[PDB]
Amino acid sequence: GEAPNQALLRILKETEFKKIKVLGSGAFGTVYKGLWIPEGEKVKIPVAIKELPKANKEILDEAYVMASVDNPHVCRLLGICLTSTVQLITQLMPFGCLLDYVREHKDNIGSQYLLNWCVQIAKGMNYLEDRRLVHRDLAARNVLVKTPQHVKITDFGLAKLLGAEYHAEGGKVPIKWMALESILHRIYTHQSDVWSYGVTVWELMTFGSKPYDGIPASEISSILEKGERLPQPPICTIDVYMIMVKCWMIDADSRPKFRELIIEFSKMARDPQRYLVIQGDDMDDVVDADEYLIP
Ligand SMILES: *CCC(=O)Nc1ccc(OC)c(Nc2cc(-c3[nH]c(CCCO)nc3-c3ccc(F)cc3)ccn2)c1
Repeated sequence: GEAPNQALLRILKETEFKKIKVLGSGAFGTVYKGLWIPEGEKVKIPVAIKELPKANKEILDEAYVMASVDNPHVCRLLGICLTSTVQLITQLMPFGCLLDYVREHKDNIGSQYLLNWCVQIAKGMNYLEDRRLVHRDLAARNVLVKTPQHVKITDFGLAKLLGAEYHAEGGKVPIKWMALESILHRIYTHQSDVWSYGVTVWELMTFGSKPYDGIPASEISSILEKGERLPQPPICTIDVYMIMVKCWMIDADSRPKFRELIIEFSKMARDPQRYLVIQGDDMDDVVDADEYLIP
């Protein structure tokens, strides 16, 4: 009913990290790659730096959330830099986001990886529920790939923190990943995130397809109320597709809880091809951020 948030917000000097290349702009703003070298700490840490005015209130809300999480399947904030622009520094995920990764390696992704990814995404999502945190923007584009065997959830710009059912007021929302009760009444729950988890899994099983492609977002409310959902992907058995359909039920409380999605996909992961049918199944002192722990 209280629980003080004793997370540490580290302030990083601009002379500590060396930007190396621009990763790309769009949606938000500039995202860099670089190395972060703490002064006299004999380490070099590959990092990603974000920036884009008084939008600083929005970027600092994301820094508040990113610094308040600690889970192997959720990207944590390493620190911020308060130079002429406000920078967000996090661990570099070298293989990009999962959406672009699954699109580029279509013909070389096995069932074991697809099922392992859903287990890990469900693990990070169940952790966010333990922190009473509603992501509100779960998608394949917001899942980054550290290694092909290790993914993490990112982008907390819309993440809201509950206590002991959030009502939104802002503008741009991703309609095609949102639960029905969020499109109509702007209600967001941990079960609202489960709906987005189902759409996220559907993205992976279709190897990067766009949900409701060619359908205007204004008609999504009409379609889902009539009982229509996303189609069964070709590679998915009815066992896998039944789980997707369960996350899209009207009653918010049937959508499996994230702890149950961990279990179901775990058991499918120990026999992957029974449930997915796929055709043909100075770099010296560099430390990964996951092995750099500060008290
Ligand atoms: C699919 C979009 C994408 O992010 N692609 C991508 C291409 C190349 C990369 O490195 C080789 C990475 N690594 C990475 C990215 C991010 C990051 N991505 C975004 C855009 C959201 C996509 O919808 N925002 C960030 C970011 C950066 C710094 C922060 F403090 C917080 C968030 C982070 C880490 N590694 C990705």
